[PDB]
Amino acid sequence: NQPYRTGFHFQPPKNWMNAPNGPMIYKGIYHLFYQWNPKGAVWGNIVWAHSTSTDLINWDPHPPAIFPSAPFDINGCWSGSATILPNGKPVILYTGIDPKNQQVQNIAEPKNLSDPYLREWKKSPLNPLMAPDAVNGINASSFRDPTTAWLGQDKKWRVIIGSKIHRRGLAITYTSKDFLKWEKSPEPLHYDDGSGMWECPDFFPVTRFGSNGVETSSFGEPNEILKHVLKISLDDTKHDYYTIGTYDRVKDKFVPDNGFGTAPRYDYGKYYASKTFFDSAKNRRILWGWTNESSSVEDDVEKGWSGIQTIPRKIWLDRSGKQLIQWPVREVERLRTKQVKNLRNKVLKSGSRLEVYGVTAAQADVEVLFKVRDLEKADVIEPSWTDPQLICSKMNVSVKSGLGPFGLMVLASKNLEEYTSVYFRIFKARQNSNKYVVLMCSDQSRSSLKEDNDKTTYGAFVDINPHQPLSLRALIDHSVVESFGGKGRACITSRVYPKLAIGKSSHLFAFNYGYQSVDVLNLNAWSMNSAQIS
Ligand SMILES: *[C@@H]1O[C@H](CO)[C@@H](O[C@@H]2O[C@H](CO)[C@@H](O[C@@H]3O[C@H](CO[C@H]4O[C@H](CO)[C@@H](O)[C@H](O)[C@@H]4O[C@H]4O[C@H](CO)[C@@H](O)[C@H](O)[C@@H]4O)[C@@H](O)[C@H](O[C@H]4O[C@H](CO)[C@@H](O)[C@H](O)[C@@H]4O)[C@@H]3O)[C@H](O)[C@H]2NC(C)=O)[C@H](O)[C@H]1NC(C)=O
Ligand SMILES: *[C@@H]1O[C@H](CO)[C@@H](O[C@@H]2O[C@H](CO)[C@@H](O)[C@H](O)[C@H]2NC(C)=O)[C@H](O)[C@H]1NC(C)=O
Ligand SMILES: OC[C@H]1O[C@@](CO)(O[C@H]2O[C@H](CO)[C@@H](O)[C@H](O)[C@H]2O)[C@@H](O)[C@@H]1O
Ligand SMILES: *[C@@H]1O[C@H](CO)[C@@H](O)[C@H](O)[C@H]1NC(C)=O
Ligand SMILES: [Zn+2]
Ligand SMILES: [Zn+2]
Ligand SMILES: [Zn+2]
Ligand SMILES: [Zn+2]
Repeated sequence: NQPYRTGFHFQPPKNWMNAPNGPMIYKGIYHLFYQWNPKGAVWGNIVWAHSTSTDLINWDPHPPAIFPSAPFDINGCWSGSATILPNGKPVILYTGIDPKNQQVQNIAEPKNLSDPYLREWKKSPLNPLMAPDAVNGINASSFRDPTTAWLGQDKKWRVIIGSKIHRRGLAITYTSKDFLKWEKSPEPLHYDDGSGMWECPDFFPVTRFGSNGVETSSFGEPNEILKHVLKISLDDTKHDYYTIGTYDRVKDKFVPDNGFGTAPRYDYGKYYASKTFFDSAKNRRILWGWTNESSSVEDDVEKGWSGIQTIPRKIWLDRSGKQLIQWPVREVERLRTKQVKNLRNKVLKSGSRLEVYGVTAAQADVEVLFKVRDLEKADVIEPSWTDPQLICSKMNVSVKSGLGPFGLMVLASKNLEEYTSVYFRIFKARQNSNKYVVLMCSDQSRSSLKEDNDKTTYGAFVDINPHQPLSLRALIDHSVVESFGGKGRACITSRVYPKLAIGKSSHLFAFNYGYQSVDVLNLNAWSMNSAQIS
């Protein structure tokens, strides 16, 4: 039996999964490739497994598309991206491991451009198109994950590749006139000292005002204003960070509008190796993200699988322009049951809980609107409290604040032996203005009776005004919780493995352990139907 397998998240029928690869749309069909281990449930024998969808929620399997077959990828087929050439033709740039264990860059073309499921791919004999050597002096063990490519004003292709010199992470830029002969730019698009290896770089334009995505190559009209995003996966910290900034076409350099570190993450919990693509069908940019297991490696081997992708999110620039907003693709809403469980104008007094009934609690979508009564009852933040994760760590739900904790017990046992808390605290900011600080925590210290699991607590700040009602959403899916505070302004994914709170035996609460009572304006819980995934 498989109590931890998800009913509506992407995962292979079995075995190991990590980074999402080459996502794209071709002929109105969504593709996902992914790092897969056909043999075991740990990392190894890494191939590009392949699935397709018409809605990003339901996925049909297909045989691996890119696996070791030539000198340029004999030892493995690591991450990479698909670019759509201006004639509609899709191509994949990916890292291969050559016979000398060097990380080289390889191209793949589809074999039959009339196959709408793009089943089979052909690799040029001219690969590697891009390799470390003695001239360029690139570290051969640190030259991976090409991005989607963007065509410049000079009709010349750009692509970046994640790397590092010493402790210096950088994005090595390559330019091409024809997409077959790539020459290394003398200059990195960007670099940061003391960061370490830059994995899974991503680089895409985003609109200054609007929710709609931007074609990756689009130019910044004097009448339509664009900003650029650079996303990196830091091998050392194991997190994804982005920075908003201007792309100087002349220099070919990314300049983050400081400050901009102190850098934002897409997701403040378990989330890594993320990658975007342009959904040309609906003009949105979609973000894919890998959430690995928090269980022991011992358990992965026993259950026979490891790793899932989050629900893919629509991503756009917030009005302030200081951060990105994410929100689960609207298609996942189709999985909702018809009978919505609703609760209005309820009062959660100090130390109270309110069970949501009549919803499959291990497989649900839930949205709360909290409202605080009197902001002047908020504790002033301690001057030293600047790391949101450490704040949530020290003050568990048992520690009372003026305002908070209030939020949700999810994947909870009847008598709360096991529960995962996704909650808020409100503070008054340490400055002359009447600014407030909203804290969002994902607490999984008491999420499972088995101690073996990674019970690390996650935290994020939310840029919303608590004069307004506080918004919280949670997608609950057996062993994964995806929490969104402030309508997508703060995202936290976590992985919990309850011993008691399983399937029919799991419950859903809204709670409040603050000193002050808070109002639940509105709460909606939908049971979530299963998806058709390989
Ligand atoms: C794939 O999944 C892997 C497992 O899920 C994952 O690796 C795991 O990563 C997490 C972090 O995301 C590791 O977290 C554990 O947390 C403890 C340290 O926490 C301290 O700092 C935290 C903030 O970073 C706070 O939340 C805590 O309060 C705590 O704070 C104390 O210390 C700080 C600074 O030192 C100080 O400021 C405070 O005052 C506090 O005193 C540790 O206890 C854990 O150590 C454990 O793991 C190692 C394994 O090598 C072993 O020594 C033991 O098992 C030990 O229990 C740990 O750091 C977690 O450990 C990781 N697990 C493993 C097996 O590596 C991996 O990141 C995922 N991959 C991707 C790509 O997402
Ligand atoms: C090139 O990058 C590689 C990959 O990170 C470096 O190898 C690691 O760092 C040192 C080697 O001096 C060792 O402590 C580790 O064993 C290596 N990492 C692992 C576990 O694979 C290498 O140092 C870099 N080379 C140079 C000269 O920059
Ligand atoms: O599967 C390889 C693929 O994964 C990434 C990002 O998830 O790197 C992971 O795997 C590497 C190969 O062992 C590790 O060195 C690295 O620490 C880990 O994050 C990509 O960089 C790579 O293309
Ligand atoms: C590719 O095009 C279509 C795929 O649907 C198929 O009818 C045809 O046989 C394929 N072409 C060949 C010969 O590979
Ligand atoms: Zn289908
Ligand atoms: Zn920087
Ligand atoms: Zn960390
Ligand atoms: Zn006020």
